[PDB]
Amino acid sequence: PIDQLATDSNYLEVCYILLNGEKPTQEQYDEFKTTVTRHTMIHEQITRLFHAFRRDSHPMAVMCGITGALAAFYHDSLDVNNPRHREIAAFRLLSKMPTMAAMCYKYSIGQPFVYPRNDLSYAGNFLNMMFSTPCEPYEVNP
Amino acid sequence: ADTKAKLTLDGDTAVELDVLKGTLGQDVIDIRTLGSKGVFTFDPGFTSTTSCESKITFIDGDEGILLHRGFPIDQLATDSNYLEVCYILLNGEKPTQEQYDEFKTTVTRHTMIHEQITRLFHAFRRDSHPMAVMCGITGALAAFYHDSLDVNNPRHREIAAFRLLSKMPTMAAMCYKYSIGQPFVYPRNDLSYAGNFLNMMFSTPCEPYEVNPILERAMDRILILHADHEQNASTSTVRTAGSSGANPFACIAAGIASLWGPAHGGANEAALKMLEEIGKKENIPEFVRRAKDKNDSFRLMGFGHRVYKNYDPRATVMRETCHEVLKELGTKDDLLEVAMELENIALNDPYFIEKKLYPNVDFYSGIILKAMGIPSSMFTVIFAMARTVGWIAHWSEMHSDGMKIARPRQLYTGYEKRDFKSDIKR
Amino acid sequence: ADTKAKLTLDGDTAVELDVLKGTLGQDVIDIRTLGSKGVFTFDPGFTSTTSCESKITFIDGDEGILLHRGFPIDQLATDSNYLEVCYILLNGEKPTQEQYDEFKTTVTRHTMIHEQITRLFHAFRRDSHPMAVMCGITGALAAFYHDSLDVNNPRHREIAAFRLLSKMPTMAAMCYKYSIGQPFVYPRNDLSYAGNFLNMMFSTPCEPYEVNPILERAMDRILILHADHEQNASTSTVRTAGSSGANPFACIAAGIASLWGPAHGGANEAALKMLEEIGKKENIPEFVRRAKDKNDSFRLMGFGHRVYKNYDPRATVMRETCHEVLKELGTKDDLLEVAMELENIALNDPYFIEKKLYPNVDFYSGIILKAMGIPSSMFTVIFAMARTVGWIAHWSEMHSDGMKIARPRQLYTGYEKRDFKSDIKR
Ligand SMILES: CC(C)(COP(=O)(O)OP(=O)(O)OC[C@H]1O[C@@H](n2cnc3c(N)ncnc32)[C@H](O)[C@@H]1OP(=O)(O)O)[C@@H](O)C(=O)NCCC(=O)NCCSCC(=O)O
Ligand SMILES: CC(C)(COP(=O)(O)OP(=O)(O)OC[C@H]1O[C@@H](n2cnc3c(N)ncnc32)[C@H](O)[C@@H]1OP(=O)(O)O)[C@@H](O)C(=O)NCCC(=O)NCCSCC(=O)O
Ligand SMILES: CC(C)(COP(=O)(O)OP(=O)(O)OC[C@H]1O[C@@H](n2cnc3c(N)ncnc32)[C@H](O)[C@@H]1OP(=O)(O)O)[C@@H](O)C(=O)NCCC(=O)NCCSCC(=O)O
Repeated sequence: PIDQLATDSNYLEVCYILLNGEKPTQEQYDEFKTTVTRHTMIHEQITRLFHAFRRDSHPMAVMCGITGALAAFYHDSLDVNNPRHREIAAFRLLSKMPTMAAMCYKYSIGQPFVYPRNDLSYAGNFLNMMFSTPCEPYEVNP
Repeated sequence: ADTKAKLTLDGDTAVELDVLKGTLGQDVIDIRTLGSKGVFTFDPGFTSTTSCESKITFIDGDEGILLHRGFPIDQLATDSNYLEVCYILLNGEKPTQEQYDEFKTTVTRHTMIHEQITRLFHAFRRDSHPMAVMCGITGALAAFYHDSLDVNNPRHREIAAFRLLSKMPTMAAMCYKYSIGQPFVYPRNDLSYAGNFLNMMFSTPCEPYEVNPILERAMDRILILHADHEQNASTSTVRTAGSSGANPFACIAAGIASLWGPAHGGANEAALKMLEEIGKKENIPEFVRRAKDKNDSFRLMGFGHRVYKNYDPRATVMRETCHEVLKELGTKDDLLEVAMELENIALNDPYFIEKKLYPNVDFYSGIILKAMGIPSSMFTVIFAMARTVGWIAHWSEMHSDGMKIARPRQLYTGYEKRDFKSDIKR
Repeated sequence: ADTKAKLTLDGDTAVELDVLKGTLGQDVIDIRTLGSKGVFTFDPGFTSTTSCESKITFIDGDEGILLHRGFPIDQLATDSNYLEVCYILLNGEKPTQEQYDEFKTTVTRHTMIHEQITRLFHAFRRDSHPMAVMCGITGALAAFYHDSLDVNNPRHREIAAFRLLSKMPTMAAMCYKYSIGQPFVYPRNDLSYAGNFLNMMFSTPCEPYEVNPILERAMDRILILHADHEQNASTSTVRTAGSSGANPFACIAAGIASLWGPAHGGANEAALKMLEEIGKKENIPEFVRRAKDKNDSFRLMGFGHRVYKNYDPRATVMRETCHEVLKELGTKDDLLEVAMELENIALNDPYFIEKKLYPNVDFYSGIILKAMGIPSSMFTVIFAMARTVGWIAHWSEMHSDGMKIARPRQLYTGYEKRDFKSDIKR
């Protein structure tokens, strides 16, 4: 049920369940999580893209724009057939979507971009990339 | 407070005029009524005209008095920090503790400049004077802060100011980092206002820069002694413009260029480097380079001052600070021997002694900044930076007045209505 | 010399002040040295103080008279052209085909803007207001064209003067293009000042642009009609900014920001909204803004003026052109005939007759412009672009008078000296 999942789980655990079909063990979860964390940063070139939109555009149109443009930066794995292609491709989305999501807000309000932090949690890592500045140590409220 | 009763004027008819008085200063004659009576005074330069009423800063040029809201500068410099002075200068009274926190915490809250604005610096050439970049970035903030450009609204002023007050140093640092080719440095919410500057001025992403409290207090003071200076060219420009509708950012960008005009003049130019060029402990000592003095541009080099007669009050704390920091920056000073020299040549020479080219507050400020490895190009910027709190004030106080705006009259002496008939056909 | 022989400032000893006389208009009382005799006037408003002596433009309010270098604005705006006019204001006389042809040469051969400044345009946001961007740019001019900034070398002054004259059109049309996402257009020597500016505003690489004969003339006329308006607030900013030494461009930027000035509030353009936002006889007026206008909501659309008493000597011809213009375009006007109805209102609506809200040139210019396919956020920009030669001529004047340094006095009504004691921290 969703209710249980919401109160008794964290987002990633749910991605796994939603993606794999069963509750993750411990060693299996680490594999899943550690990976997601491994590829959160988006290519510098991609970043130059945000910068080609006007700050005054709806951060939602920038989202459909940056995402509908990743193909041109990940030429290789665009072949739906290959089983590992899906394998990787997904993780890329799953991993980088929040990074991209945060960035749109930082572009919209005029603040600098914030790189993912490997220590924070998935969710904490978001609020981090959403609100921190290079001016004061942002602390996430659990 | 005697003949302040009233007066009268008359070439063909008499008009009863009053004689106003200040809490300090001379006696003025309210001619505010003669405009109607069809009477107009002629006074280029506002040479015998009082343009306004101010409760901000008092100067007694002939007796070396400088009060900011009544508080002498000297005390303020030694007994206060820059921000506390901005508040006093902006609010009218010493800040309590809880009130100061409010003021400070805010200033700290909005120090970062919009990323888009940043892309601007990058459109200038690195080789341009960091002072032209300052008048350029500032005269361009309007396009990034469209909303609050309406001088009327009381909160508009409210915010607008804080933006300037907060971001000017950030912008100031950046210009130096752009000029020398180093990366930009974001403000740090822990450091002090002054420390935060030296931080954004010199740190790199390669080594943890530590601020020397000594060097900081000096900047702190360099700053305070520059917060504001009563009515003058740059301040008058600011007030005028503001009165002419124009937005605060433009007003500040106009003031900033007014505080750069003397620097670039030619006779001054050939004399600015003149000093900052030849100093080989053979020249200055036997008044060699000082043997040349046609194009003076002295105050531009920290000599004398239009207002003050014998000495610039703001020059004491700085002369002492100047010494201290030199003692602090230890023995690395050699060229700055001519420093020890120039003062000696300014106090012991007739000419100077007679034309009163007395080291003003900038003579020593320059020595400090130099002692700090800061290039000359950055001098007028830091001054303009510190001076902005003053410009807001006057600007603000000019609004809160009533500002029946101002359309100065001209005494036309050109041609007399004549017919036109183009002698051309192109 | 009518009802004024020799006036007497009466303190306790009779002070006779010599009355000076202008060639046109009111003569004045002298008061320059008063200060040198501890006697200062008080006039926060400069409505009775004659800032300066001039010879460029003459305006007789009541009479609705405006002359440029002696010539009636009417004749100029009909038989001359912006360039000849430009030449005139700047040189005091009408050119000879040779003076005019040489002038026209020097001008067109500098209408190109440094490409680095184009890079500067892209740094600015796409949603920025033309006027705003316009300032952002002008102000940044002193950072590139750094040789024509020697404000006191007549060799460097005419340089900038010409530069500002050649480039303003180029810049303004780049403010437009930029705001609408079309590529910037290059000057065209083989074009008249107005025809080229029309071209640069509207031409597209997709095909050659055809400059309509009537539109070309109608524009020039707008240019001519805004070239100068005597000592207003903007020229007072350009005059006051320049007195402190500020480089040419710095002042012009000020005159641009200031010009924009009285227009930035929630109901400054919010009024200038249902002017173009709505185009229909019975909607905008029809029992609408009979009370829908709130703060200024008058003096912004082109109704009334603080200089002229009954009418605008410039509106006279501007109107004559709307006719020629609306007529011409045809399929670009008849809908825009909610003017006669607006115009009409002003003429007979009591609220207007009582407020002297008569239609002015900016109204007829607004119409013509709102007709050429020019947006309202580009009206002032075009009005500033033109007022530039006016600003330029004034600044070059004040610098001939010996750079009249505007350093007024103040009336101090703040605290007398009081010791400073601070118990806080931070
Ligand atoms: C296929 C991938 C491993 C690499 O694809 P990618 O799109 O180039 O990832 P990316 O562009 O974000 O990362 C490129 C580089 O940046 C590194 N990187 C990116 N973000 C981070 C980060 N937040 N912290 C540290 N390193 C990072 C990433 O580790 C790689 O460095 P290296 O090759 O030295 O390990 C990844 O997309 C993925 O999720 N793979 C899982 C699916 C799969 O079958 N992978 C095969 C190897 S098993 C992967 C694993 O267990 O980590
Ligand atoms: C009106 C303002 C609050 C905001 O205007 P602004 O020009 O957008 O400031 P800004 O662009 O530098 O800041 C935009 C964002 O960056 C943040 N920011 C900027 N610099 C820093 C910094 N050094 N450290 C942390 N955050 C920063 C700023 O806090 C804001 O984030 P958020 O909305 O989440 O709090 C400010 O200009 C100001 O000084 N206001 C005081 C005047 C006033 O009447 N303010 C009304 C609210 S009371 C303000 C207060 O007490 O802080
Ligand atoms: C110091 C100056 C010489 C240069 O200042 P600048 O701002 O760096 O140059 P600029 O931005 O005006 O660009 C003008 C240059 O591009 C050329 N140029 C600009 N627009 C055009 C155009 N539409 N078609 C052809 N050439 C053009 C122009 O001929 C000039 O070349 P040159 O080196 O021979 O003068 C300055 O005085 C100036 O060029 N014009 C100001 C007025 C003036 O006094 N000019 C000197 C006499 S020009 C004689 C003439 O060509 O009629």
